[PDB]
Formats: sequence, structure tokens, C-alpha cells
Amino acid sequence: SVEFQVFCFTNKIRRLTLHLELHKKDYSSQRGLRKTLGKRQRLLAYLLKINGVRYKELISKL
Amino acid sequence: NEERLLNRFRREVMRAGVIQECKRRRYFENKQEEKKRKHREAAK
Amino acid sequence: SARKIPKGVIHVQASFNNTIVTVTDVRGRVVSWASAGTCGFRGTKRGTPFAAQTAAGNAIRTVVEQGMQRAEVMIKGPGLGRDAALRAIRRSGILLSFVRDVTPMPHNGCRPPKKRRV
Amino acid sequence: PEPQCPPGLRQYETMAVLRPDMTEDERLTLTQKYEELLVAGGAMYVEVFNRGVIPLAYSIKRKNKAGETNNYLDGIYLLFTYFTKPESISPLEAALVTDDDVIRSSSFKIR
Amino acid sequence: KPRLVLKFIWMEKNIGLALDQTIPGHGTVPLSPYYFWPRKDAWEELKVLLENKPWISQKQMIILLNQATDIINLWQQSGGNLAS
Amino acid sequence: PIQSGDRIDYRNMSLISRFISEQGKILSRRVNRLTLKQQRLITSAIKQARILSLLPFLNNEKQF
RNA sequence: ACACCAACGGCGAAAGCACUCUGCUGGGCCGACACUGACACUGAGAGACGAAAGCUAGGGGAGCGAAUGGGAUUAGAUACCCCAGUAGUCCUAGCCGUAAACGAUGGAUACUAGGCGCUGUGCGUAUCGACCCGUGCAGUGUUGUAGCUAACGCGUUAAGUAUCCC
Repeated sequence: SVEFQVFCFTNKIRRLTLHLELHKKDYSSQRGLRKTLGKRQRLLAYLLKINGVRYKELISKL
Repeated sequence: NEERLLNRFRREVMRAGVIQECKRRRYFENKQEEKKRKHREAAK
Repeated sequence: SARKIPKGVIHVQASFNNTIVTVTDVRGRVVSWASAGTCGFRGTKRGTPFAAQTAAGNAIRTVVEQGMQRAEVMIKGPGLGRDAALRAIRRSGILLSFVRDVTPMPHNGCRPPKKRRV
Repeated sequence: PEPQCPPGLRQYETMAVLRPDMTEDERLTLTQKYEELLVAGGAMYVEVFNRGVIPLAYSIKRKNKAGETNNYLDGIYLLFTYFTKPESISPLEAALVTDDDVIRSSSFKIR
Repeated sequence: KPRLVLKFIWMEKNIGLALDQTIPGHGTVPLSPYYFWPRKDAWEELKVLLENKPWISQKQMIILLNQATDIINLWQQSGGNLAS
Repeated sequence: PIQSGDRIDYRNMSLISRFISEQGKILSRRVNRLTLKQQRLITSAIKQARILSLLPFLNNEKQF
């Protein structure tokens, strides 16, 4: 299941970001946010590598 | 009373050697590995 | 004089280069103190077991106006002045209830100063 | 019987020691501030049971409201096996610090 | 849990205290450790060995330590005097 | 030994105080002969009971 | 600042991290096929973090303590010793971006004796419950075969055999 990985990582970045911006100095979870961004980004380049229209739907969903 | 000394004998339970330890400076793992390597091997 | 009660605590500040033999009552008003610097000789000689013996003897020889039976001793600190002091009090042989230590055992409070390098 | 509700929120247990003097408004008023917790928490609040007063090791420093007087040797050992949301535990800490008959209140989280 | 023997020896210069210890609920073999002629601590060495065991009950450790203490005590008095 | 099934809490002052000395200080794993997990868990529990003044931080020295 | 606990121990990518408790939150490990189906590795330039000392701004300042000052040793002593002692040490917000930042060992995968260990989980035995034995893995350590090495040594966590990338 791929779109649950992208969507799940998106909610991960939402909850972790609204953690981090009202907190502002945790330099440990910064790596977690950046590993999630990079991991999701290699997924988006993967599904963009496979398809057009379907990845256009992944952009249009979020 | 007799001339027996159990305060020195009991004293080595928690030795006064934690006070000859604490006169000189707080120094890190080189002399804590020397003193605590010789001390981890003195009790074994 | 004093309260005239023959029970009372004895504190022995055994330093690394000195000894102090003080004796006081239960509340803490000192009835006498005598150290190694008190009993005459002073310098590198003070703080040796002969100074502990002489300082303890000249300390508690002057409590004969009280004649304390029930003694209890509360020593403190490192040095070569402990065991000769306890042999001095047991030499006077008065009713030594219990000796004890009250030495400051820190829980990493302040930084102790530089190592000597001598 | 306790694993019924912890779908949704958390579980704790607060240890709080008391004054040894009063016997009245001690089971009462501290259960009334437990009802203040009930306005806050509202979950399976059970087993708030009391432990007998015994001599502790060493305690000073009551800090009454402008008293700063009483040393102690004894204390009533309350412990609340309560159950709440993880939100609003710091106001339980302020409630169990500021009040007079509660000193030295350490909460915990049993698993 | 078997039960226990300290063995002391007094010769004028030198104490030996020898702690023979015994089994808990777990099958174990102690020696008798003999603590030695130089001024190196006998009571601390013995008691610490017992505490390190936990295999020794408090009553057991204490009874042996009391006997050990008594001999070190007699030894100190004889050494300070000449008893022999 | 002495695990006794129920977990070690500050409320269990039976197996706790078999682990401190009469001088009131925590004994190591090789003395108490437990696992690492038992040792750390009684360590945190003993220091909790140290906060509640159930246990002394220092016991006054005694003779005779 | 946090004694005993402290362990040749646990965690972190490294630097680091230990009085306890709570909250938010990262990361790891293990199992079942529960799902997708190569989404993988490395990484120029780039970006982040980065002990200590240093600097800007404001607090705070017990101990320790460069500089400094006095005493001593000394031919001399700007130094070791001792007595005072300022910046600093701590915290807030930044800058600085260096260390023997060391495992003196970039990362990743596959394969190649063992012994003795520790930590985490999994299965079976044993009891029906804590043990306890073997093990399946992952990580950490110590001796060590083969092989490599100028030698010392390293040796399944290679400095072995190969492949890739800087």
C-alpha cells in the first residue's frame, strides 16, 4: 500500500511539525522530519516514475 | 573495653578513601579509568 | 562550670594535617576544646598520632571537674589522627557508648580544586 | 477491571504524603480536591485508598502559607490509583503542591 | 542453605581470617578465603565477598562477621601488648 | 533470587531494604545477583522511595 | 553539580547522554505474510547538527579558576607549591564550526572456523511459574583458524575475499 505510506507520512509531518514549531529547539526530531521528507520524496519520485495520471491524483489529493 | 578496633575495620565498608579521592580535582575518564579500573579489579 | 551532666558528645576534627579534640554537651555548648596546635608543638609535627594522643589527653583531662561517665565520640574526616585518639579515649576508659563518623560525604556538590602535580 | 477504559487515554498513580496532625478534613477535603480532579479527569477514578501513618526518614520544610514552621517525622500516606487524560496533569501537580495538607507529591505512571 | 565457618589464626605479626561459605537455593562452591598477612583489609574483604554473594543470608553474614571482628579485636590487643 | 512474581514498586518495602545496606546505599548487580533489568528497576524504584523519605539518604554511624 | 547504583554496562548518526517524576516526540530491534512491488546503495556542490575554549545581548555568580597580586623554593622564577582572586564556568537568545571530533579504521551488500561473554527479544524443554538448557536473529566484547599484512596485529563488528559510491 503506497498511498497509505504517502498519506501516513503526510499526517506524520503534520503532527510532528505542529509539535516542532511551537517547541523550536529539539534538534533530535529534526532528523526524523527530514528522513520522513526524504523517504516520502523517494516514494513520490517512484510513483511519478511509474505513472502520470495516478501521480497527478496523488498531487491533487494533497 | 579492650584495645580492639572495629571502627577502622568497619570503616573500610565505605572507606575514607572517598575523601582522599575528593581532595584533588574533578577530572575525567583518564584518571577515572585508572582509579576505577584499579578499583574494579581490586574487588574481583 | 556547666550544666553538670556526665554524658556528652566528643568531636574529633581529624584533619589531613591536624587534629581537634572538642567536647560538648547534648545541646552543643562546648565545655572544652584542645587541638594539636593547643598542646604546644606546632608546624609539621602537629597532626601526627602523638599529637592526637597528647591533644586528646590534654583535652579530656580537664573534664575531671565533671567526671563524665557516659562518653560518646563523633569523629570526622581523614587523617592519621583517628586511631590514636580512640586509643586515648579508651586509655582514659570512661563509658564510651559509641563512636561514630559524621564526615561530610558530598553528593558531587562543588568542584574540588586542581591536582597538585607535586 | 482496570483495562476496560484505556482505549482512549492514560493511567497514573499519585503518591502524596500528608500532615500527621489532623484527622478531619483530611480524608474529606483532599477527596474534595479529588472531585476537582473528577471535574478534570472523569474516568475510572477508583482505589484512592489510604495507608497508615508511619515515621519517615527525614523531612523539613512544610512551607505553610506564610507559616514556614513545622518540621515533621510522620505523615499520612495517600496514594490515588486514578486514571485520566494525559492533558491536565501539571494542574494536578500544582494542586498537589500548593495545598497545605499535601507535601512532597510524586505522581507515577504504572504500566 | 548450609551453614558456616570462619577460621581465624593468630601468630604475633599476622592475622588470618578465613571465610568458608555455603550454598543458597542455587548450588555453589565457595572456598575458604584466607585474608592475608599484609595490612590489607580483612573485614571489608570478607563482608564484601559475602555481600557480593547474596547467596548468604543476613544472619549468616553477620554471625561470621561478629566472630571475625572478635578475633581481629583480640589480635590488635595481643599485638599492642605481648600476650605471647 | 526472590523475584516473587509481582513487580517491584516503591510500595514493596520487603524485597526493597534487602537490597540497600543498613548504611542505606544501593548494592550492585554482582552483589545482589540479579539480572540487569531487575537491577535497573529496583534502582529507579529505590530512588523513588528515596524521594518519599521511606529510606534514609544517610544512616548515622554506630558502634557497640 | 547530582555520591552508592556504575557494569570490560544501555541509547544516539556523531558530539554527547545518569537525582526522580510528568508531558510532547525521534530512532532501533522482533513476529505474522497483513499490504506495495525494486521504491535500492552512495552522494559532487548543498543543508543540518556539531565537546571545550571564544564573542554579542541580558541575567546570575557558592565552589573551582587563565590573567593578575602577594608569599615561598630558586643564582634567577613572568612557572610547578601556597593565599587571595577577575573574565569564564550556569542559564536565555544567537554567532563561531574547530578538537587526539579516535575505533588514529567513509558507507552499503554478499560470502568465509571455533571458544568464552553481555544486552534485547523468539521458539522448544522443564514445570504449568519464577527459574534453567539449547537455539532463531540483531547489537556489544574478549581470545582465535584461514587469509592479509613491512611488522605489530586484524580476524563474521576484518585491516579477509569480491562489487559499488565518495
